[PDB]
Amino acid sequence: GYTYEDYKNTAEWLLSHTKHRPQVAIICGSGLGGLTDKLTQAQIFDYGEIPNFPRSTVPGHAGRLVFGFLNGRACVMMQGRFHMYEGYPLWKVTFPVRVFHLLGVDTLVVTNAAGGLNPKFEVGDIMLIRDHINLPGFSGQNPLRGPNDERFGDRFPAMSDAYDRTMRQRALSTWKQMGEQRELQEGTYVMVAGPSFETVAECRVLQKLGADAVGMSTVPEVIVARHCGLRVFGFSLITNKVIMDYESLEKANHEEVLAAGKQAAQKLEQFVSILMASIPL
Amino acid sequence: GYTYEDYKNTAEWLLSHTKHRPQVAIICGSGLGGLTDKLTQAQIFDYGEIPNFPRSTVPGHAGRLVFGFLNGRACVMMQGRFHMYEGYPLWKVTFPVRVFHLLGVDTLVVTNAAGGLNPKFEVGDIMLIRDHINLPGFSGQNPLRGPNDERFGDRFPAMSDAYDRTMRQRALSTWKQMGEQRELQEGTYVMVAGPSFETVAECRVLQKLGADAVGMSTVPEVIVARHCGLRVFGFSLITNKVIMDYESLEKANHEEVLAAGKQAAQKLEQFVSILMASIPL
Amino acid sequence: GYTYEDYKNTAEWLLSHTKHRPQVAIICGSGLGGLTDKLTQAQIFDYGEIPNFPRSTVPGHAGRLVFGFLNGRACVMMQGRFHMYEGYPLWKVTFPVRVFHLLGVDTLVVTNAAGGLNPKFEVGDIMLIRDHINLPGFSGQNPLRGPNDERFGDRFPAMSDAYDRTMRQRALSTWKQMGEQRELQEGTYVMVAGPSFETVAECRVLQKLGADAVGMSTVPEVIVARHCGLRVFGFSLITNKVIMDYESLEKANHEEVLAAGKQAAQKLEQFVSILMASIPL
Ligand SMILES: O=c1[nH]cnc2c(Sc3cccc(Oc4c(F)c(F)c(F)c(F)c4F)c3/C=C/P(=O)(O)O)c[nH]c12
Ligand SMILES: O=c1[nH]cnc2c(Sc3cccc(Oc4c(F)c(F)c(F)c(F)c4F)c3/C=C/P(=O)(O)O)c[nH]c12
Ligand SMILES: O=c1[nH]cnc2c(Sc3cccc(Oc4c(F)c(F)c(F)c(F)c4F)c3/C=C/P(=O)(O)O)c[nH]c12
Ligand code: NA
Ligand code: NA
Ligand code: NA
Repeated sequence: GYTYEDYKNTAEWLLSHTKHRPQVAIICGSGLGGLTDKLTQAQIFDYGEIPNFPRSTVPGHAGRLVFGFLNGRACVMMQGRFHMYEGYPLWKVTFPVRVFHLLGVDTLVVTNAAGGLNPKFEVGDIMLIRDHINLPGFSGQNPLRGPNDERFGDRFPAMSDAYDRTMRQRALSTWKQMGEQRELQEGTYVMVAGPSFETVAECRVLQKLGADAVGMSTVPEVIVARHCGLRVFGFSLITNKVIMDYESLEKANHEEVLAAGKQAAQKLEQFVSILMASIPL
Repeated sequence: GYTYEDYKNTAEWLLSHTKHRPQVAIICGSGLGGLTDKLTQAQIFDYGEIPNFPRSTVPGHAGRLVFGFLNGRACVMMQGRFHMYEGYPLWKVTFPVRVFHLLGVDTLVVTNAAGGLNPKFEVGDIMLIRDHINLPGFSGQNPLRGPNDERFGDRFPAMSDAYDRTMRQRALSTWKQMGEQRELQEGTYVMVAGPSFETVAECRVLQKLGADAVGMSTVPEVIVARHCGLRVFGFSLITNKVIMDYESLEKANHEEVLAAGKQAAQKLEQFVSILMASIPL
Repeated sequence: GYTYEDYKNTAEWLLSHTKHRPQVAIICGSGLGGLTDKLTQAQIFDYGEIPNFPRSTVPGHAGRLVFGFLNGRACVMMQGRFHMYEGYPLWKVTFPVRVFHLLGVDTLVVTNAAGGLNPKFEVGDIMLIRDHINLPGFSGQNPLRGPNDERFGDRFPAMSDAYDRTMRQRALSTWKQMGEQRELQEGTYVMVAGPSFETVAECRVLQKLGADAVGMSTVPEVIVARHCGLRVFGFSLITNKVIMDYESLEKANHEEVLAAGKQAAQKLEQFVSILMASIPL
């Protein structure tokens, strides 16, 4: 739906309107977006102001790019992200990631909320993403579907190495270098489209396929980032333990997700700020 | 594709054209639709007569709403239902369920044919639906995809409690209260899009994911029903045992499905009639 | 997107423009398409020249039908095939198969490249397709989706018998009747949409579902072939072993796929030429 010149046009317009030249793109998950308050020399653009940039549908909170410095790194932050369940085609969801590349961004940090499928996980845990299962991708919902532009990347990119080995180590280390009672989790994120929450039978399916966490975002952005050669790091805030048996009378709800998001707020701003120092130049 | 005012407009037109005020919506599976003959004060509307109502594609049998009384309950019955495989988007397939809600319907009974994946199941068995696996949903084929209307329900409804506990018990009981040689089955229904029948490798996949029965309907209607707060009960007529090995020279066919449907006809009209008395007011 | 008269119009135009009356359709996988050089009385049509025929997107190699004789059989060969990942809807991908039927073709041979999921498989192996797993099909990406035309086939065709028993035997035999050090493999092909290569977690999923090989084609053509009653035989050239662990520093690439394709070239031209003699009349 976008031409190469649409991305270039959007990129140049952003370059013309900020002296900020970002290196790291950060995509904040639902209610982990207070992290814009830690930026310095913060310059804000509402999505509506940016050519070709999809406008958000959520009336409560309209999204924005915030350019700034986080702990030494020249950052662009996406507050309010796009999801399949809102009805965006994946070429709109992942439109920002290609703009970031053309701004000169070389690293993407992606964060999300997720339900715990791994029994060991607890509400409030952070799981680093070692790998993903792209269920939409298997069926044709891949953001690379359509003509490939060699200026962005190959027709057939690999994803076996999607989540940077170096950054995962340098994040386990960084987590030791704090006084955290609870250990830092690591695992496979499965993307489902949503927006409804899984049945018990569905949760059992996702456990058997070997997923540790389930969410409704991230994987499309990761594929497009890797397609054009960005280094990728990400993690999940476990907001809830997915109901895996028919005895329980507890039900997943977005209130849970927000609540866990407010509790983990300070911890996450800290973790992501310190991590900037571990990203090369 | 529909606005809130399209559903309201359709609802009011139906209210203006019948004195019937239904409480229970019943969606009859392929050849379980003789059950309209058990209604009293039956008033029939062809889909074509009803504003905004998708017309059926099947030339042989065009669908209709029948309003009437079944065993004390004010019912609306859907004879002829929509399937993904016919090329309807899921917002058309599940358009009726939202109209039912606005008519004042508070309960949905959904019935379907299905192939047996559980080896214990036999042709002619009835399986109550305890749970579903929404394979289309994982990939983006969820009827809630798009802008959410708070007047219908939440952005992120749970489905872990989709199939009413009370009604499943009150249906096992009701089945005892008859002279049935064969025991009443209970299990997970997996929706696939069809319209072609599964390979042996596919059948093995669906067994490993933990499905008991496989069909091509129902799950989208259930999600939209739950989204706007209807109580949901359903079951499958097992029409065939899915070929699970390469030795067999038997092939699934729609003739099997119809045939099993004619045999189970009297049993199903009876079962669903008696069940009306167990639905609250 | 096509009417019955579009296929008939394309068929008749091909009949009007060649005296060749083909019996066997062959769809050549990526770089197994030198096999057009073994035809005799070869008559070539570029896709662009053929009414209603999708034009290829690949600038390097534009596709063509080659009518000719291979080892006694009146053949039509498709060099350059369509894939979901290029953005074709499945009714375009499988448009040729319906034209073949109306030309009088009664047999389809389909070949593809694939990644090895079965640990026993080695780069350069040939796997006969006993069965498939249609992951896109489960979610709604089935080329039969939409109104069914009884002139092509049934609304609800079976696929449990998709890959001809007789031809698989007559191909194992044919392989003995050569001096091949390496044994001929047999297994389940899983179709995924691509075009990106699987993660380790994804590879593990496809192993657990019981797939031996993974590719991005073939299954839609097979379904439409069976729908209109063609006999179907096919195999995969194993071009690579899918990365199934996080230790490895090897990554799948399309260069691997091409390379394996050049090595297996002579072996495959031979195998498919000899197989013609085993196809009835
Ligand atoms: O058990 C589970 N199954 C499947 N998925 C999940 C998720 S993810 C998720 C679920 C519901 C709402 C969510 O977020 C919003 C929001 F997007 C809203 F717009 C909103 F208004 C809100 F209140 C939310 F909670 C998110 C986050 C989305 P992210 O962008 O971080 O990937 C958490 N738990 C589960
Ligand atoms: O092994 C199996 N695999 C996968 N699916 C199944 C089903 S479901 C199904 C399969 C073929 C035709 C069917 O029904 C029609 C019809 F819809 C027709 F229009 C028609 F003309 C006819 F003859 C049928 F049998 C249905 C019912 C559909 P329902 O609405 O009850 O959910 C039964 N067995 C299997
Ligand atoms: O581990 C794996 N995972 C998933 N899939 C595979 C495949 S299939 C495949 C992967 C990449 C490119 C491919 O082929 C082209 C091409 F289609 C091109 F257009 C091209 F230019 C080229 F260089 C190729 F290699 C094909 C063949 C396609 P076929 O039509 O034979 O089914 C091989 N290995 C794996
Ligand atoms: Na351009
Ligand atoms: Na309106
Ligand atoms: Na016509």
